[PDB]
Amino acid sequence: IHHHHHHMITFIGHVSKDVNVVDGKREIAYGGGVVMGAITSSLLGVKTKVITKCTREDVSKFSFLRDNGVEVVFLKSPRTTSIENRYTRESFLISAADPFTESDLAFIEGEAVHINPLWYGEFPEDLIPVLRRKVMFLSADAQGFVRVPENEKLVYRDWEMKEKYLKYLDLFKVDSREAETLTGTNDLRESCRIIRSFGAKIILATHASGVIVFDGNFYEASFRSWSLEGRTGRGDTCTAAFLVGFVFKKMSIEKATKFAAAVTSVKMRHPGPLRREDLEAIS
Repeated sequence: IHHHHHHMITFIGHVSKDVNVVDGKREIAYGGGVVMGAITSSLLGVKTKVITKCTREDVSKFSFLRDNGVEVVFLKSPRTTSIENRYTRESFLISAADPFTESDLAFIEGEAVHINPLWYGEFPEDLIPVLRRKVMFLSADAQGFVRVPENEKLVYRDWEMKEKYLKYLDLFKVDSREAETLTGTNDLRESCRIIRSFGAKIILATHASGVIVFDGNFYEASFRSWSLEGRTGRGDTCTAAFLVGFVFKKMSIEKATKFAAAVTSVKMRHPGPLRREDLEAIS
């Protein structure tokens, strides 16, 4: 049964009960960055596994993954992560599932692993070198290292030990807010230069209209959505599509960048994750 499939990806991250509150009204969604990413890679034709944590009670509320062929390991936790977005936007970590540990890493499978955390502390930075030993292609999302809970409010703080750990990642993903926090500039291109100087050999940077990938040179592609509703999940969709194109389909870095943008645009035509009905529109 296990470790017969190198041609696969594992995402590690907490699923989440997300609560959006817009001028009074509460709206509950089940997701967390891993859900969006894993559905994307699966639908794109890469066998996908997720390692997450939540309560036993909440397992069924995240059945969408398994109802789509994604293998999920729901590790035990007395709490489920829950984030309240109060809308400029403030986010609050109402509840936090337990952090990942070294023994949780035993469940990884495949040639690639994406560290996809929601808050700083979820995936301890000292597990990065450990995971590096086990996996051929290792990527992470900056959100897990710069979004720090301070009395439940999630605030952007620099990743103090970034220069110790960035060298162990084949790819590091940042959005616009995270990039300035790490670099001190809003020039996203210069942020890529700086972050590369801290040790990241490939950087994928998303902004509101597109993606910029940097390996010493820049590769850019734009994307579009139909409506506001379509934009949520943009970053995770783009990251996963890039990993599929680059690692699994063996596209050049340029073609993978364009592929990632195209996948993100087709998904942004509607709310929620990429659908089977969308795949036709990618090319």
